[PDB]
Amino acid sequence: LERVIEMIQNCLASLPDDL
Amino acid sequence: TRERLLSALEDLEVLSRELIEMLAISRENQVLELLIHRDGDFQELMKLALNQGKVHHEMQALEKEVEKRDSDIQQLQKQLKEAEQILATAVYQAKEKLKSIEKARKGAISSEEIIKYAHRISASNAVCAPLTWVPGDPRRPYPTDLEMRSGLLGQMNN
Repeated sequence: LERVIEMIQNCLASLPDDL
Repeated sequence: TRERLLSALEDLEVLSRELIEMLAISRENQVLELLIHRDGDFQELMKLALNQGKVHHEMQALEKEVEKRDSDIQQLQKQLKEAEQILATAVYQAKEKLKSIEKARKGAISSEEIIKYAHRISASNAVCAPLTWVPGDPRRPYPTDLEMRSGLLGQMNN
């Protein structure tokens, strides 16, 4: 479940990849 | 449509050349038609140039926007797919462990049944564990050779 937080970071990675 | 504009311009140029040749060989409606064709070709060329600039700008903008959106969507989809594969492997291992635990807990042996089997098996070598009883040893499930093959099952029950 903690790895889910890593996926949440991917959501942040979705914010940074949009520029 | 570059083809139509080029055709109109070429037709206007040909009409102008023919009118110039006629005027040079001489010393009306043809000149009027040539001038109308040239004016229409110029207007169409200006309109097509404006439309081409607009289309180039729109194409570049839409290409950049669609590329950014598609790259973001594909990256998010690949990340979500990898995360879902990891979570699915974890959930499959958890479901296997849960099924094993259920089969371990819900399934048990009866004490009275084992006691009766021990009390009725202590006569012959039927279900008793010998000392040198490994997998494939002389211990068998039948009580005896003559008591089972030639006993009541083979003689009385055939």
